Amino acid sequence: VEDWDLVQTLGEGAYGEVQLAVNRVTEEAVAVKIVDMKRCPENIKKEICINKMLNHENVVKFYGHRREGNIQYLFLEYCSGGELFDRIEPDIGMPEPDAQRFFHQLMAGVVYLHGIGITHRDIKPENLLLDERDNLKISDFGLATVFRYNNRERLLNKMCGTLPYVAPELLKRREFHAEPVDVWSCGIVLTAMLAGELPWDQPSDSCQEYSDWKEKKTYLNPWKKIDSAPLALLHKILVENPSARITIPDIKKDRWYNKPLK
Ligand SMILES: COc1cc(-c2ccc3c(-c4nc5ccccc5[nH]4)n[nH]c3c2)ccc1O
Repeated sequence: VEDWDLVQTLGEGAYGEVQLAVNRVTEEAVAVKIVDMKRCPENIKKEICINKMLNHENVVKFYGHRREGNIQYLFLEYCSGGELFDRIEPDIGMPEPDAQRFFHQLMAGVVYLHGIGITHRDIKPENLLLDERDNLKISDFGLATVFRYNNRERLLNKMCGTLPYVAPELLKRREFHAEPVDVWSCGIVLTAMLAGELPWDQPSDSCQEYSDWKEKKTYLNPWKKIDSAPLALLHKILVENPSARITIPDIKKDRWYNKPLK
């Protein structure tokens, strides 16, 4: 019951590759991430550490790890649904009720992380997975880190993530709060699900489409495909001042978030 077969590649990233593994006797399917420390022994130990803490229905499950010399194995829940990236149709997105359900489950997963004192740092559709029942789970904690410990919040100074998803403070400030950055990225993921495109390459004032958003020109692409209710929330998430920006408990009170659709 503990010997597996590497059936197929699933995601060939930088650190290595996620492979599908089927057990020979039970037929049990698991996802194994293969990280070679020779071809980083630091940011791999943090991923394992963080994973062992995590237990939640919107987070991809961690089963254990084997060491086999330098080949590190990450035994993780497999999601047969794939990446949410592949459910976004380019230039159109997806039906609004689907977007709302995936956004609820994303919020739930993120409240949980923010609750355990951890921040993901790289929320995007490629890091969001659907299982068999089409429920969304947050995957890839390779950039994740602790921002509260012993009930003391620590500010971040490392720049990381993916540029079209990254919050503007992360470019501007030397130090910043973790949670607002996560919130911002979820709001980009929403734009993605509802329009089928990203609003900008980065939120820098040297980016036209971002300047157009601060100027409230919601008469252009991205925003004119959205719809006034979900757009009203995006107005509260994609705020340049991290302190003014809506928090999660307040996203849960939002008109579109509580509108029946699905
Ligand atoms: C929860 O922590 C992690 C999860 C993953 C991870 C990445 C990908 C998958 C997959 C997966 N299922 C797929 C189906 C189709 C295409 C690609 C897929 N990747 N299932 N489970 C995963 C788990 C990787 C690193 C982590 O630190």
